[PDB]
Formats: sequence, C-alpha cells, structure tokens
Amino acid sequence: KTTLFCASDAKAYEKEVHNVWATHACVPTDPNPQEMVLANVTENFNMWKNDMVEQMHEDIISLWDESLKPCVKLTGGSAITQACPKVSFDPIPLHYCAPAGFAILKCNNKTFNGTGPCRNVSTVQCTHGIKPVVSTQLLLNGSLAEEEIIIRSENLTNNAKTIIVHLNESVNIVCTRPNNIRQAHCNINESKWNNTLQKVGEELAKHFPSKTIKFEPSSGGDLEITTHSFNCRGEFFYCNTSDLFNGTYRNGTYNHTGRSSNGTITLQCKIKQIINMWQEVGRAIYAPPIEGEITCNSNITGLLLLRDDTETFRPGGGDMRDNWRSELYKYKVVE
Ligand SMILES: CNCc1ccc2c(c1)[C@@H](CC[C@@H](O)CO)[C@H](CNC(=N)N)[C@H]2NC(=O)C(=O)Nc1ccc(Cl)c(F)c1
Ligand SMILES: *[C@@H]1O[C@H](CO)[C@@H](O)[C@H](O)[C@H]1NC(C)=O
Ligand SMILES: *[C@@H]1O[C@H](CO)[C@@H](O)[C@H](O)[C@H]1NC(C)=O
Ligand SMILES: *[C@@H]1O[C@H](CO)[C@@H](O)[C@H](O)[C@H]1NC(C)=O
Ligand SMILES: *[C@@H]1O[C@H](CO)[C@@H](O)[C@H](O)[C@H]1NC(C)=O
Ligand SMILES: *[C@@H]1O[C@H](CO)[C@@H](O)[C@H](O)[C@H]1NC(C)=O
Ligand SMILES: *[C@@H]1O[C@H](CO)[C@@H](O)[C@H](O)[C@H]1NC(C)=O
Ligand SMILES: *[C@@H]1O[C@H](CO)[C@@H](O)[C@H](O)[C@H]1NC(C)=O
Repeated sequence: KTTLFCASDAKAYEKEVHNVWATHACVPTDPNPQEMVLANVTENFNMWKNDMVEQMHEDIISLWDESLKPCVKLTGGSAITQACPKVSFDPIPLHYCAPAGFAILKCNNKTFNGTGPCRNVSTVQCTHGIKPVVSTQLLLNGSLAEEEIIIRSENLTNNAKTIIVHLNESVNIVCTRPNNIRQAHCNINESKWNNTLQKVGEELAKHFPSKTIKFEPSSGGDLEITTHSFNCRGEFFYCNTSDLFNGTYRNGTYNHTGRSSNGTITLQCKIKQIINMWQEVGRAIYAPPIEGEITCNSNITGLLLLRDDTETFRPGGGDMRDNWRSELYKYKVVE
C-alpha cells in the first residue's frame, strides 16, 4: 500500500466540475502506456480487500463536496450552509497510477470473478479510465465483460454481502425530466431487459444449481437504495424500479412479471432536494431543479443485487465502494 495518483484528460478551460476538480488534483494521462504481460507469473487478487477502492472513494468524496455544494448540510447535530449554484455536471474518466517504486498488476482472465488466483497477469502504470458514476441498483456507464456475464461477491452464501453482476452487453436507459417540475421518467427497451435478465438468471442458477431465480423490487430502506437513485446534470433523480426487478426464471426460461407498455418499461422518478448522503451519515439540501430538458442517456453495464424452495434477488447498493470495485477488480497495487 502506497498513495496513488490520478491521471485525467480533463481540460483547464471547461467549467464542468469533474474537469475543474481533475485539473486541480490529477496529472495528464500519458500516451506512454506500457503494458507488460507475464503468462507464468500468477498472482492472487481480492476485489473486496483492495485499498485502491478506498483511495478512489476518498477522491470521489472530495470531488463531490468540492463540486456539489449543498445549500444545507446536516451532520451530527450541526448544519453547514454555503453557496449552492447550479453547475455543469458530467463525469469524465479517471486513471489511478502507482508512484515510482510501485506497479499495478492487472488480471487478463476474461472470466475472472474478482477473487482468487489469476494465471495471466500484466503490469501497468495506470488503470483504465473510470467514470466516478454514483448510483444505486444499476451500474451506469461502466465497462463490459469481454466474454460471459460475471457474478462477483465477497461471500455468495452470506445474504448480506452485495452481489455485483457484470454484464457483457449494455442495456440503454434514457431518463428525462421533460420541458410538476420534479416528475421525470426513464425508458428501457423491455426486450433487451428480457434477454439480459434471463442470461443473468442462467448464471445465478449456476451458482444456485431447484433454486428458481426471482427478481423482486427493493425491500425497504432509505429512498436512495429502494430506488434507482443517481445524479444527472446535477439533479438527484430517484427512479422507481418496481416494474424492472420483477420477474421469474424457472426451468431455464425467464418471464417478466413487471408492467410494460408497447414494449418499453418506464420508471417513474422524482428529482429530490433532500438527499441522504452516500459520502457520510447525514443529509444534503439542494436548490430546486434547473429549467428545461434534463436528460441522461446512459448504458446499464451492471447490477447491484441482494439475496433474501427458491432464491429471491432484489436491487441493492448504497455503498458506492461497490461501484468502484466493479471497475477496480482486475487491479492490485504492488511494490
Ligand atoms: C446493505 N446496505 C448498506 C448501506 C445502505 C445505505 C447506505 C450505506 C450502506 C452508506 C455508505 C457509507 C460508506 O460509503 C462510507 O463512506 C450510506 C450511509 N450514509 C447515510 N445513511 N447518510 C447509505 N448510502 C446512501 O445514503 C446513498 O448511497 N445515497 C445516494 C445519494 C445520491 C445519489 Cl445520486 C445516490 F445514488 C445515492
Ligand atoms: C471465484 O473464483 C475462485 C477461484 O478462482 C473461487 O475460490 C471463488 O469461490 C469464486 N467466487 C465466486 C463468487 O464465484
Ligand atoms: C453474454 O453472456 C451470455 C452468458 O452469460 C451469453 O449467452 C451471451 O452470448 C454473451 N454475449 C456475448 C458474448 O456477446
Ligand atoms: C461465507 O460464509 C459461510 C457461512 O456464513 C462460511 O462457511 C464461509 O467460510 C464464508 N466464506 C467464503 C465462502 O469464502
Ligand atoms: C415504486 O412504485 C410502486 C408502485 O408504483 C410502489 O408500490 C412503491 O412503494 C414505489 N417505491 C418507492 C420506493 O417509492
Ligand atoms: C410487479 O409489477 C406488478 C405491476 O406493476 C405489481 O403488481 C407486482 O407487485 C410487482 N411485483 C413485485 C412487487 O414483486
Ligand atoms: C420480452 O419483451 C417482449 C416485448 O418487447 C415480449 O414480447 C417478449 O415475450 C418478452 N420475452 C420474455 C422471455 O419475457
Ligand atoms: C453516461 O454517458 C453519457 C455520455 O456522456 C451521458 O450523456 C450520461 O449522462 C452518462 N450517465 C450518467 C449517469 O452520468
């Protein structure tokens, strides 16, 4: 363990806050990317015990609190007020790099579940570009598995450990508050969701070989975790997923029990101003939403699940360290 440094293609002239942060905190990425393969050198990784995840977590916390200043911040009996202007918000890729005297080993097994021994390992200076996308239930704008869908979890038998589902084909999702000012909706093409969830059921059945797979909405908790919550153009979208995680996989076939209309699922959402923070235990209070068409067209690249005759799976999340682990799993900082 050392202190790693970030590398970004951010531009000192753009007023978008990811660029503003990265110019002030990261070095320019090098087009000197020397990757060195070692086929008979073999190393052990644990994506769930990886200090790079905590370093990136600290970095993104700093980013958000220097870039999404809430009008009010309520923590531990104290309140903190500051200017809370609307900003230009669109995440950019970030690379994480070992300093001199250190390397980063990268597992080239296309089917690696993030834990155990990898036989094909390569050394690099920096990770690939990672967008610090804060979200729950669905992992957005990530990178896709190269072969089959991969299931990752610290302990599959423990029902309290988060399950990361790494997809191999993206599912487009278009969320929009169009031109009540806090009502918005997401559109998802239900046939891609159908095929995606059946193949996900296939892999989940491989880890549970009876065992009829069930997808049901989030049980309970804070609105941030019981909905697909994310930030788009600076606004905090909370999107109902009752019609999304709602189906059954049995006897090798998937049937979607959530309601859809002419072939698309639409999630109902509110843009909220009181936010249960993910950075720490507390609440953040922002101004009402901007004027105009607020839309993000994103790619679903992964899922965050929690497991309850059968096994039921519900969308999870809330600890965005899992969001970072979904991209940092191939890596291991070495001396
Ligand atoms: C079984 N699950 C465990 C679980 C469950 C919920 C939560 C955690 C853990 C915490 C993670 C803390 C850890 O990371 C240490 O730093 C975090 C605690 N904090 C407060 N309850 N206030 C809390 N998650 C959030 O509130 C959160 O994700 N909100 C949020 C905001 C904006 C956007 Cl756009 C968004 F999509 C989400
Ligand atoms: C991941 O693979 C390793 C073997 O390489 C195995 O020990 C571990 O149980 C696997 N975990 C999951 C969640 O499949
Ligand atoms: C994705 O993985 C599934 C199995 O999990 C497979 O059936 C499907 O063909 C894969 N898609 C690719 C490789 O494009
Ligand atoms: C996971 O939990 C089970 C039971 O709680 C335990 O037997 C096992 O050793 C744990 N670790 C694993 C499977 O890696
Ligand atoms: C999602 O919508 C369903 C039906 O519209 C509702 O029963 C459920 O409580 C909603 N979830 C949240 C977190 O509001
Ligand atoms: C699936 O959706 C239907 C209609 O939207 C709803 O009645 C049902 O309760 C949902 N399944 C759940 C919540 O497990
Ligand atoms: C998936 O959705 C389409 C509608 O877009 C539906 O006609 C089809 O039967 C569904 N397939 C499965 C396996 O649920
Ligand atoms: C995903 O990337 C696209 C393209 O830059 C962007 O429009 C969208 O807002 C991104 N999604 C999120 C949640 O940032």
